[PDB]
Formats: sequence, structure tokens, C-alpha cells
Amino acid sequence: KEVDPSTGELQ
Amino acid sequence: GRLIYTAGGYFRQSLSYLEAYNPSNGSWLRLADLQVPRSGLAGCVVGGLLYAVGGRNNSPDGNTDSSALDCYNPMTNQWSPCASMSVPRNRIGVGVIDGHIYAVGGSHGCIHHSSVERYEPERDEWHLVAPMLTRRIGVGVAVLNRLLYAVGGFDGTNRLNSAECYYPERNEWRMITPMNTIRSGAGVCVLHNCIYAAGGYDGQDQLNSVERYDVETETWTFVAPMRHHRSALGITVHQGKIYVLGGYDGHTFLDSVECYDPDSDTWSEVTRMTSGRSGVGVAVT
Repeated sequence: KEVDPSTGELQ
Repeated sequence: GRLIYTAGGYFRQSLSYLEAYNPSNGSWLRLADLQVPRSGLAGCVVGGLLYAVGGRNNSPDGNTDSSALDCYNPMTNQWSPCASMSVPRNRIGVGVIDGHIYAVGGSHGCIHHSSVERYEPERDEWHLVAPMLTRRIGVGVAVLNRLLYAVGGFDGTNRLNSAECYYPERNEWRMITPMNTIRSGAGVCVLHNCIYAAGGYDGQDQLNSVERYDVETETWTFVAPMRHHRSALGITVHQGKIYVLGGYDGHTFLDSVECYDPDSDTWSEVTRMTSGRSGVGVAVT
């Protein structure tokens, strides 16, 4: 899945 | 004997926990859940009360931006809503001066705020103050000599290394020396007479480095780096030490809590949270 690299969160 | 409180965060989705670590005996408390799960919020304390500000509820079936302010009384182990911000603010930064809460920056969908607002508890009210010089999300905030420093973040295009200083008596902002390293989702606090910025993400790698600003030298100096690279961590100071809680490191969610001893410029692991998470609001009381 795609994850915001600075927080780990999805989408 | 005051505690380190940790509120919300994110693991598989945004969390709603409130837990507290007692550094003098190593125990964790399981306190009351937040009303609404949230990550990328910030925490602060005003007159013995803990407040959770902004964030987002990134659930499995879509995410909502929070403009909410909630207050927890360690006495009643209860949250209570307070007036909401003028605007939803995810990945907000927060500092306190004169028992007034400054809500700085954050996001609302595509909107990257430069706006700042102030909360007066004695009358449950938010007031727009002067906007910052740059739009900033994932911004670290630190209060020093009755001034507020905004550090790092992301402007809606670039991950920043710049930093500004707010002057509440004059209601104006000024840029200061940029950081050595660019930092999104760093933890920012104040120990002794310096602003620290630890970890974050520089556009390529999640960092373990820690630099501090000196107000008189206007220069940033790296100090001992952390053991574990982390971004969207929680930070605070408890009795002359910096504590960093969890974060994301490009791979997993950390449950690790490191402590920084300024005398001896070393870091160590002092405990683990009950579960790894990032984007928590942290404060002490």
C-alpha cells in the first residue's frame, strides 16, 4: 500500500 | 512527580488512546480514551489540564480533518469538548504562553495553513492572530523567552528547513537561521536555553539526527543523534531531559521511547509504549 513517508499513514 | 501524557496517534488507523509514563518508576497508566480517534494532533498543558488539538481521523473508510480542541482533567479522568478552531488543522504545532494556547499551521485537505490562532481557556475562545511567514504542516513548535518558534514542516510543495519566531506583544513573525537539515515531522522542544529538533523526514530518509538552536549565536549545532531513526514522533521535556515517543522510521511503527541527557550528550532507551504508533500529541503535568 501507499504510505506517506513522513508519518507512515495510508493513501 | 509529574507524568508524560501521550494522546492519539496512528497505527493501522488513527488511535484514540491516552496513556501516561511515569519516568521515576517506569510504569504506564491506561487512562480514558479520546472522544474521537486522531493522529497528527498536538498536546500541551495549561494550569494542570491536558489539551488535544487538531489532527485527522484517518480511519479505514476515509479520513476527517479535526478542528477540535478537547481537554482532559487528570483528576476526573475525563475529556470535555472546548470551542473548535476556526479551521481544521492536521499536523498542527502548538505552544503555550501566559496560559494561552497557540494553534499553529496544519492542513485541511489540500490547504496548507500559514494562519495561527490563540485559545483563551478563561473564556473558551479562539482568536486569529497574525499568520506565519510560510505555510507549514508537520511543524515543530517551541516556546522560548515568551516567544514562539515555528520550526520545519512542509509548505504544500517543499519539505522545509526554515524556521520563524513569533512576537506576541508585537503580533508579528520573523524568519531566523534555517536548520542544517530539512525536516518534516520532527519533534521540537526547549531544553535549557535552546530549541531542539530531532528526527523528521528530509524528503529522502527518516532521520535520527538532533540539532539545537541557540538564540544568541543564531547557530544550529548537531548533538548526539538518536539510536532509532524516526519521523512523526512525540517529544517533550521532563526534568532536564528530552523524551521522544515512537514515530515511523520508513519501515515500522516504533513503540520505543528514548531519553536525552544534555549534561552527557547521550541518548538511551528508557521504555516501550504498549504499542508502536506515530503522530501522537505529548505533554507533561
